[PDB]
Amino acid sequence: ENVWYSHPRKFGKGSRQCRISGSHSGLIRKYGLNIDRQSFREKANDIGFYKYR
Amino acid sequence: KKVYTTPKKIRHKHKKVKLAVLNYYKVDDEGKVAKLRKECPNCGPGIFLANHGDRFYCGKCHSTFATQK
Amino acid sequence: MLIPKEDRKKIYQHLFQEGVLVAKKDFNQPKHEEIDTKNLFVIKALQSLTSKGFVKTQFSWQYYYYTLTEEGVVYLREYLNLPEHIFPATYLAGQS
Amino acid sequence: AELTIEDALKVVLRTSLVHDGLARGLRESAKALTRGEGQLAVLVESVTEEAISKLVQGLATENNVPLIKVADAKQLGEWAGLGKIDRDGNARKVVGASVVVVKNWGADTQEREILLEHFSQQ
Amino acid sequence: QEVVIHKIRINLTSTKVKQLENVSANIIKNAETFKLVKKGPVRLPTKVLKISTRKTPNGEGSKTWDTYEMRIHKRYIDLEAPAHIVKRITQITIEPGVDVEVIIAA
Ligand SMILES: [Mg+2]
Ligand SMILES: [Zn+2]
Repeated sequence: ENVWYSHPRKFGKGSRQCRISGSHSGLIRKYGLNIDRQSFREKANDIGFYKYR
Repeated sequence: KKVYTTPKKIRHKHKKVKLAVLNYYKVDDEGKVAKLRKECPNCGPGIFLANHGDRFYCGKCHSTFATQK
Repeated sequence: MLIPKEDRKKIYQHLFQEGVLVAKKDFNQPKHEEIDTKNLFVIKALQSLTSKGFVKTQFSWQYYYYTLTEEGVVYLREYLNLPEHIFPATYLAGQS
Repeated sequence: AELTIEDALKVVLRTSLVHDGLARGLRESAKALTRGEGQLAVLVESVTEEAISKLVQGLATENNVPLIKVADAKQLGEWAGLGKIDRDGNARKVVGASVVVVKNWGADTQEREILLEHFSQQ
Repeated sequence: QEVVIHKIRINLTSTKVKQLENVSANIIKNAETFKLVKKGPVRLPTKVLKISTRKTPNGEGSKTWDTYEMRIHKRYIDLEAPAHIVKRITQITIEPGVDVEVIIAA
């Protein structure tokens, strides 16, 4: 309801959130995942990413 | 953690100073009406103006007048 | 909680057509998808519901999920009106 | 006693509250009575300084008169619905219903139209 | 009466290989029954997607890494064939997982 409740957060760390946790630390944006690498590391096998070499 | 600062002065949301039958409009006869101040030009009648020292503003359109009355 | 009551009625109405609601975990958002209110106000409304009976809540992947229970359907009918044989997602519309 | 004691006006206010078509309050009644919305008007008897009673008299007589006596305001508010839950039955915390104006109507025919005809035509 | 050849390209892109190769074999066998002029199952380079990541959450202990990668198998089956025979070969030969897709415009 108040007017000034928002800095321009178009870009950088503060804008780019993750899909899962809502974190600004170790964020995979590669191939547009938008996932903090630790949740990715949990679900990687689910999302098609397998350890081969 | 480190200790908090404590200047002193705190500011709370105003309670507004509510009032009812408040206190515009009149009737002399009984049947007909005699409106005080004026109604809004922009929106329909029923909404009234705010009378100050040569400055007006409405409520339904937050604060949008300029001309005197 | 301090909601202009017109915006709240729209959210209830929009809830009852769907029988379902997919809200983000995104406060400070100017307007919600589909409904013409802030996302935060929809989440406050669906927070207010969950407490007094109703409304089965999840919080996975920054998306809240709210389905209306049997008593949830009864109270949304009480708020709006619509008496009986109505939309939600308890039963199908025709053949789908 | 099968005949209604002005209980075909309260039934309009219930259906109006149910279908979302009530203009309760002092100003909403005036906005309802100006343009094509407010069809039936409801003004309080027990009014201090005679101000709010005299206003709706004028709003009624401005174009189309839709007014009636009303039973002391508090009874209409209890009859329509002013209180969430209120235990199993009754036990609603008393509220003065203020000035009210009916929008939409919704329900058709019945005793409500009979009371409107007798008060209008004279 | 028509016999209007639009020249249609089929897109097969997927992770799994043994499904994809079986799907690709099924379409050419349908082309052999319907007897059409077609270029065979062309095989484009496999875009391997490499997400490099430290194994840890905390960033403490030894500095280990996991190349979480994704295989992709991009294939083509170009048809010199009409619109109606393509509508048939889209309806049948559908397996789960493999992304069947049609370009249709030469
Ligand atoms: Mg401090
Ligand atoms: Zn204005």
